[PDB]
Amino acid sequence: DTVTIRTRKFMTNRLLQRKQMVIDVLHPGKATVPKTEIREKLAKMYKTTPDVIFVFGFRTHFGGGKTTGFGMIYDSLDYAKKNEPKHRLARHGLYEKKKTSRKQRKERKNRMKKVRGTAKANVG
Amino acid sequence: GSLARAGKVRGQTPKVAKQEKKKKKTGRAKRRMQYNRRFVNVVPTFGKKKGPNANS
Amino acid sequence: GKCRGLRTARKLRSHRRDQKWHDKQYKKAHLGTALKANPFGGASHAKGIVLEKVGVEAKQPNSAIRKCVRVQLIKNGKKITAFVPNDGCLNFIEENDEVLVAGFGRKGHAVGDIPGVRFKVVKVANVSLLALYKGKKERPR
Amino acid sequence: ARGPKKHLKRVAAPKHWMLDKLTGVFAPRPSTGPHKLRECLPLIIFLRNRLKYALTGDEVKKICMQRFIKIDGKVRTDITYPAGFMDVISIDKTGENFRLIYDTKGRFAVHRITPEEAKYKLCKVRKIFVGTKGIPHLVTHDARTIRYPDPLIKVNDTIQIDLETGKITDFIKFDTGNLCMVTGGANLGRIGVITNRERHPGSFDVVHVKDANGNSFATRLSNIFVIGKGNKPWISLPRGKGIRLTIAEERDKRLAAKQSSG
Amino acid sequence: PVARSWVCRKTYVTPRRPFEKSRLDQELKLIGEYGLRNKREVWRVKFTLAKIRKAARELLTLDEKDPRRLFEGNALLRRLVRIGVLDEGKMKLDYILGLKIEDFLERRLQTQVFKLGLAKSIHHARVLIRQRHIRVRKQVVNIPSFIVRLDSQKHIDFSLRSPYGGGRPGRVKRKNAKKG
Amino acid sequence: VRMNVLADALKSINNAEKRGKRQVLIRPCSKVIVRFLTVMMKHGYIGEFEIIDDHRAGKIVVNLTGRLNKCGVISPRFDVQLKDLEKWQNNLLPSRQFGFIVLTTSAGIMDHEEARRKHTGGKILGFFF
RNA sequence: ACGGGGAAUCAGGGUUCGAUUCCGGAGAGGGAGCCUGAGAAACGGCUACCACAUCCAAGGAAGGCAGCAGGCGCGCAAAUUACCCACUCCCGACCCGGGGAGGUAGUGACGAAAAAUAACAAUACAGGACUCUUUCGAGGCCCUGUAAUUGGAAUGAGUCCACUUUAAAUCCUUUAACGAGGAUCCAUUGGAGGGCAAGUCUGGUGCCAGCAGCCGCGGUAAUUCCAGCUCCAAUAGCGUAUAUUAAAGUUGCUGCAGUUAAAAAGCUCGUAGUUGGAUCU
Repeated sequence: DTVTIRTRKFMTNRLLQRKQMVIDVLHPGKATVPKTEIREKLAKMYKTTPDVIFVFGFRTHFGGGKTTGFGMIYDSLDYAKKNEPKHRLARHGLYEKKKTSRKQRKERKNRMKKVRGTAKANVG
Repeated sequence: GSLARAGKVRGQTPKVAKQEKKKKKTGRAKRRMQYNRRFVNVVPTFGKKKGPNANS
Repeated sequence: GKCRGLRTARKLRSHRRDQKWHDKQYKKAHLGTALKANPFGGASHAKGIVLEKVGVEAKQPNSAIRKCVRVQLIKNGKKITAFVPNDGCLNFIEENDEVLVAGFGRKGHAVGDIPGVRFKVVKVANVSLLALYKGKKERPR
Repeated sequence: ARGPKKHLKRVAAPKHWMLDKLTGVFAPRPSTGPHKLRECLPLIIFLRNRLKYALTGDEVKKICMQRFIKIDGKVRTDITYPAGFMDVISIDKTGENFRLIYDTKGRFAVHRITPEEAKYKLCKVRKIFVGTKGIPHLVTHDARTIRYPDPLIKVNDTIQIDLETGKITDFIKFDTGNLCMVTGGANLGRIGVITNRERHPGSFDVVHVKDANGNSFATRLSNIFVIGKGNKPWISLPRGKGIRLTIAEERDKRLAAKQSSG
Repeated sequence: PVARSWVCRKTYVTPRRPFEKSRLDQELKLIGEYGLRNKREVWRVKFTLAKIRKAARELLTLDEKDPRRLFEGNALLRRLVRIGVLDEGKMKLDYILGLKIEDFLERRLQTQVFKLGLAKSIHHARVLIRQRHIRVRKQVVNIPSFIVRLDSQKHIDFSLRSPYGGGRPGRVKRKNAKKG
Repeated sequence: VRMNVLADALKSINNAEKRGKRQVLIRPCSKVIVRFLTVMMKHGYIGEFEIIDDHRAGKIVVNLTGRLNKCGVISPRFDVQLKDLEKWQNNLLPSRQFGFIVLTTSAGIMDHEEARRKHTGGKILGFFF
């Protein structure tokens, strides 16, 4: 019926101002439980708001019994925006990466290498 | 030493079309069938140990 | 008899090393004359251009015309005679087409009736002789 | 070839780091520093692979640039800083002190120490020499140059160094009957009492060391590090007390512990 | 340079004589009795048995009181009695040499779910395991060559999602019941 | 000329045992020959023997009990470590239930089993079974 | 012929391989000479010559993929002009920038691991036998096979959602929907004289065509060509060529031979080499 959540390997990382844990999601007859509701279950279980919880790396076991992932719960949203990888912040819509490919940037740099002075900014 | 006859016998062989038969079993079922034919009953033997493809 | 002494290691090893040269296989594989005289140059296969179709007469006990082809290897321009294995397979070959030729299975030795033929045609015009033989593929146009 | 190398392959790294083989091609190349490349624990290995405060090297860098880690009382921000034998790693933010010590398997154990024992360390003096207008200088295994040491202190002795001032508090002579640890070779990490040093002029001296369980072994003189006067160590020891167990004894202990634990 | 590991090994050995009639009959008897797919499974179990026997011989050539003999012989015998091939009362190194291939073939999951009455035959056992109807403890096991340990024998159930152990009708039952 | 007097002694013993004789004369004798014969005797393979003292080099009359299949020398005297002893046993001995390889070690001349018991290698002198 | 760690094979001994991700060396088209620098005789630095080659307005200028992709060429013989700095680490003045190192996907039957192509019941049929009388027969009381017999059960290949994965992604895993009776959702590659397992069945050809590693088969009844049928060998694999290992005690140290099968020098002497009698508690 309902989805169960357990936290195996819990530690309080005061160095990174967070709590890090391994999350076991018991969901016998459901698809891999979405991260957005794993976050709210963790928020209820640890008495905090669900915007400081970053869950990732969820792997369902063969047969469909349980899913194992990792999770962080930060002391504040600012410490999350400080100590979290940019992609995991972007998963929460807290960060946007540049809209340029590696090719575009590399050829832009090599084109700028051929000009000297303020004219470098005139080529893109 | 003439090369004029090169596809003589294959060319002049009366062409026969292969029949249509139900598919053979594959994998474990074929081995099960072989084991059944060779070890389960003594119906296909005579005490003379005849061969699987005996046309006699 | 042989020398059995605690200090005869050098003599024994030298004798073995000299006597290995009297083994035909060792001398063949360690002189370089066989490698330099091998038409394939040490390869397993070689591509060549058919120069003509020939009919080689089987050895004396048997009586047949084995269809072979004279092919000049692209790698070194050497002319060899390659057997066309199956029946009607010489019809699949045309003059001045490219054939992939392998050995005959006996490592530079003639095989069976065919005298002096140590190569067989494997592909003609980038299509295997077996695929043409069974109708799986047709000659490129 | 030309100039120094700057990389270290994962499989060419010291085996006591217990690194994987599938987690990348490279291992953290330790920076130049007090300890050798193959006898050190880089700060990233300690803070990520051992203590697991970080999951990636970027998190190790984040931890270190907040100035949370001190080696021998000095804040280190180099995540590849070579930390080696007897170094004190202090994290005031989480309030814990460790001493980089060897385990009987020859690996740097995670050995927690008290705040009172984090105030000092032990250093084996590597050389003593008179220089610069007659001042005696002493060089230690961690490249710490101390001027005006006690005239009794000689090479292969151990000195207790106060980490705040870097000055000698006390010293243990290299002598038979003194407790010591093995810092290299097959017997690395074992702790015992010195019984006999047999000298080889022009070659390596060999020192024989007897365990606290009666077992005896030998090492080269360079691999001995005097730990205490007599049999009492001047520093705290790991869960194992330097007594290396055989594979049979270790298997029996593991089986009994699992039987009595769960 | 890549982080990839190239470590692999062949888990079987091809026989030297390809057309030995006695060997063919023996392998076919094993295949039919234990419901194996091809000769390669027989050769695989043979290779495992041969490697175990070679290790046992190498340990037996050692001095009895040699510590490596004690340690590795104890480990090997412990593993053999752990997987049920070796009886706990027969725990000597020279008792390893007396093991057969059928001893290891009996411990397969296919043979076990046939013996425990879960399947009507050994081929039904294979198709049951391959179709995810069998679980070992809480884990749905899908491999028929899965070698069952002694402590795992008592937990071979019929799964909690299988139509035979969990009561969700399959595709065919539901489709037929729709027309009814 | 004559070399390896132990080889000649063992050849004489072997040829006399093949012929069914109850005694064999070995000449010249030596310390190695006497030690080998004693090792042979303690295992019951030859029985008692007598050393005739001529004032240049000894002779030995060995009583023969027909329990000896083959006595042989290993020339040259290969130096054998404890690891290679099993390979030498497999090569030279008819079975693992009987047969002895004789080695000269720093502890004396003895069979391979006694060499393993004393934990020593040596140089292989020969074998008997 | 880059060396080694090492690889294949291997009863014991050995034989062969090691360009190839780790360590060490060497080189950057071939030579040579240098600047800078802690470190280079550096080549994604410079200077020449030699070879090749690009642009030119003919005055000059500019080159170095044995980096990553990608072409040409060579050949029997080897993949994308893709995405990313999320991992691993490296570099910098640097918590922030950059990295074709590296990671990720694409092509991939190099190889290695697991593993489908059906399972089960009733129906009778060729059916057996410790079932029983009395061999004769009853044969759902102990199991195979005719199956274009019947019957429902099961399931994944596939298609398609939603998660999960991950730096976007893909794949695997998970969930739901559809998805199997020629379950046509149709297994192949070689063979059937011996070696060596499996037909002197039928038709065709007639020393031809061909087969055949070897021995041999084929000249009008071919167990061997060409086919059909049947059969067996391995099986998502199998055949072929070459090289190599075992077989090879046919290189023999273990462990071979030398009267006649291949072989003791015509005969002595003789230095190096190899080997060398007893004896000392």
